[PDB]
Amino acid sequence: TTPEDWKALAADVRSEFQWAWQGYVAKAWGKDEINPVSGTSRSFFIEGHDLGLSLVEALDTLWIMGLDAEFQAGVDWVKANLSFDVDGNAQVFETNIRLVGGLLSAHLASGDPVLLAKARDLADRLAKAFEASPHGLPWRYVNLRTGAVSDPETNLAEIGTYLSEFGVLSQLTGERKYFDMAKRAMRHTLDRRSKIGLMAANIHAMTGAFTSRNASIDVYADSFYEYLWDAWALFGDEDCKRWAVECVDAQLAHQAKRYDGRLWFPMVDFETGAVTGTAQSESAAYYAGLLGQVGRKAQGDDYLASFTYLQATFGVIPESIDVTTGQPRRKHTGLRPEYPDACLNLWLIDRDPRYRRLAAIHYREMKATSRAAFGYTALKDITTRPMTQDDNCPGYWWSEQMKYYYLLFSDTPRIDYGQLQLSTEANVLRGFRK
Ligand SMILES: O=S1(=O)N[C@@H]2[C@@H](O)[C@@H](O)[C@H](O)[C@@H](CO)[C@H]2O1
Ligand SMILES: [Ca+2]
Ligand SMILES: [Ca+2]
Ligand code: NA
Repeated sequence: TTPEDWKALAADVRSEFQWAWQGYVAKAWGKDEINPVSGTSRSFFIEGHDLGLSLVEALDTLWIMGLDAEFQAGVDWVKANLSFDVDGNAQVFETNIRLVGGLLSAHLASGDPVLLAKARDLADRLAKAFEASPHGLPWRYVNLRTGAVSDPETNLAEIGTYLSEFGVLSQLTGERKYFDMAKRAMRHTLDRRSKIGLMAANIHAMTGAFTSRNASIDVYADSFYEYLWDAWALFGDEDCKRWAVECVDAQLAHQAKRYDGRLWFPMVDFETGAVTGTAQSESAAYYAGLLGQVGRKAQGDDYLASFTYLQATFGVIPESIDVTTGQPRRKHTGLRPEYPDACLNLWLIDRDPRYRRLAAIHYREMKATSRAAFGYTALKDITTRPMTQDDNCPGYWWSEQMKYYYLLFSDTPRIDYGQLQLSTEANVLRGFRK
C-alpha cells in the first residue's frame, strides 16, 4: 500500500481552490455566490444588492493556503467597494457568521484596519436587532440602513451564534458592549433550561418564551452549543465553560439514542427527553467534534461513526436521514461541510491519522460528485449514478470544507495549530502566524 502523501493532497486542495476562485473572478466578481454549472451569479442577503459574500468568505482560506495575490485582490475589492449602508433586510445570523466573521478572520490574517472598521460597522447595524428586544434576543432580520426589525420568532442558533465574532470585536476595539450583548442573549435561554438541562430550540425575541417544546442539536440550535465552548476557549469565560459542559451532558443523558447499533441525537421534549422527531440533519455532524472539544471524545468518535456509515453507504452524506432506518429523507444536498469540520476538530486533539483518512474520502467524493465547469456545486440527487447536480456554490464552501481539508493535510506554517480557533463558519479567530 502507498501511504497517503498528505502534502500532495494539500497541494491538490489548494490547486482546486485557486481554480474555483478563478471561476468566481470570471463569472461572479463582487457577487454573493457563483452558480458554477451555468457560469452565472446569484444574490444571497438582498436580491439584486450583492455584498461580495463568497469573496469575503474565501479570504482567510486564501491567506492560509498562501494564495496571496488572490487574497490581496479580494481584500482590495472589499476596501474599495464593500459597504453596508443598504436600505434592505439582512438576516442577522447569516450576516454575522459570514460577513462579520469573514472580515474579522481577514483582518486577523492581514492586520488591515479597514477590514476591522467594516466588521465593526456591520456589527453596529446588527446590534439594532438586539436593542429591539427587551430581553436582548435579536430579531431575525434587520434593515442595514434604517434599523427596522422583522420576525421575532427565532431560535437558539439565531440568538446564540454571535459571541465569538462579537467577543473578538470587543478584544480588538476595547469596547465590551459587543461581548456583553452576545452573552446576554445566550444567558436568557440558559436560564430557561428545564430540570433535565435542555432548552427548546425555538424562542420569541419579544416575549422571551420558548415557542416549541423541541430540544435539538441540529436544526434551530447547532452553533449555540459550540459558541458556549468557543467563548471559554477564546475569552476564558467561566460561565460559558460551565454552560458548555452542562448543556452537552444534558444532551448525552436525554437526547443520545441508539438505533440499529448507531448513535443519533433526535429531537426530544425539552422537559421529558421523550423523542419528538426521527430526522437527523447532515449538519448535526459538527457535534461529533464539539463532543471531543468539551472532553467527551469517546462519544464524539461514536457519533462520527454514524456519519462515516452514511458516507460509506451513500457516498455523499444525505442532507437528512431517518434515525429509525438510517436511510435518506432527502435526495438533494447543500454541498455541506460538517463531516470534515468534525474530522478536523477531533484530529486537533491527538493528530490521529484516522481522521485524515476519513476526510480524504470526503474530499475525493466532493471532487467526484460536485465538480462543475466553473467551480463546485450542490447536488440534485445523490441516488442517481452519476449523482445529478443543482447549480450553486454556497458561500460557506469558500470558508469551510476546503479550509478544513487544507488544515488537515497541509501542516501549514501559517497556522499555530495549538492556538487555532475556528468560528462555526470556519473563520479563523486565533492562530495566524504572519
Ligand atoms: O446547518 S446549518 O443551518 N448551520 C451551518 C452553519 O453553522 C455554518 O456551518 C454554515 O453557514 C452552514 C453549513 O452547512 C450552516 O447550515
Ligand atoms: Ca457550523
Ligand atoms: Ca466548532
Ligand atoms: Na472565511
